[PDB]
Order: sequence, then C-alpha cells, then structure tokens
Amino acid sequence: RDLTLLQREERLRDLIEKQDEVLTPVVTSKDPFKDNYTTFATALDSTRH
Amino acid sequence: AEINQKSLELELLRLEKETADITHPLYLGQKHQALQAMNSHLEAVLREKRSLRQR
Amino acid sequence: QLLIKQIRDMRSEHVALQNQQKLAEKVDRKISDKDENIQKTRCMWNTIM
Amino acid sequence: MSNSVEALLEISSSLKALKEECVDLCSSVTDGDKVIQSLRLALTDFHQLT
Repeated sequence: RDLTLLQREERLRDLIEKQDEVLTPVVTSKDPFKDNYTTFATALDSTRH
Repeated sequence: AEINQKSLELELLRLEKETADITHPLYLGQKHQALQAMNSHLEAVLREKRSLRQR
Repeated sequence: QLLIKQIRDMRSEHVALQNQQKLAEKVDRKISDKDENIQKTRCMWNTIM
Repeated sequence: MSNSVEALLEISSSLKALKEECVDLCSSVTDGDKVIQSLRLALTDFHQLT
C-alpha cells in the first residue's frame, strides 16, 4: 500500500511542476493585456456605425 | 486480505479524482483549444496593424 | 504442510518488498508542499480561462 | 467473523459508488505527455503574442 501511493504522488508532482513553469509568465502579463485589448476593441467598434 | 485490496483501490481512485482538473488529458485538452483560438485571433490583429491604425 | 508452504512463500515476498521501499525513501523528503502546489496551479488556470 | 464480513460489504459498496462518479476519468490513456507538450507551446505563443 505505501509503495503504491508513493508512486502515484510522484507522478502527480512531476505533472504539476511542468505546468507551473509555463503558466507563471502568462498570469503575470494578463491584466495589462486585457485592459489594452478592451480599450482597443471599443475604440475600433465606434468607427463601424 | 480482501478488504485490504479493496481499500487500496478506493484510496487510489480518490486520489485520481481529486487531481483530475489539472492532470487528466480531457481537461487539459479543453484548455489547449481555448488558448489556440486566441492565438490565431491575435496573429490576425497584428498582421492588419496598419489598416487598423488608419481607421 | 499447507501452512509451511504458505509461510515460506510469504517470507520470500516480504524480502522482495523491503528492497523496493529502501530505493523509494531516498527521494521523499520534500513532500510538505503538495496541496499548496495543486491549488496554485488550479488558481493559475482559473485566472487564464 | 461476523465483523469482518460486515467490513467487506461496506468497503465494496463505497468503491462501487466512487467508480460511478469517475466514469469520465476512466476513458483512453492518450499519452498525457503529448498533451502537456502541446499546451506548453500554446501558452508560450500566447504569452509572446500578448
């Protein structure tokens, strides 16, 4: 039982570590993008009517 | 002995359920798709920067 | 005779499992940070999606 | 004896209930490693485009 549970936890850790490495840069640049994009889209939308 | 085997199985299944959103291929696949759609859109916007600026 | 056979078989199995546990403990100190890493990863995804 | 038999019936029922909740998790072992690689590329691109 102990060996089997340890093997599964190790696999889970490996998977989480690989994801953290790639998600951290995207979350940090999100808020400036969303705000710049929304302002851009609203400005563009006012020229079509 | 039989109780012990089934108890282990239960414990394993419980661990898998609790971590499925971040680990299972199904859920990870859905996140990929959403990200690819946005990429393509941004590529397009960057390609038409001049026209959009003029407008 | 049956009991003799069963005990011998189990002893052999116990030694084999002991060798496997000694190889797995050389990797585990760092586990005190799992639930925290999972929630961190989940939170980053929720923010992006 | 009577206590052991009752413990088996309880655990067996708990397992059956959990297997039914995890029907979506039980399908085809696509190579989890491939999906992650692909995700890595998409995120990296997304970050660069943003």
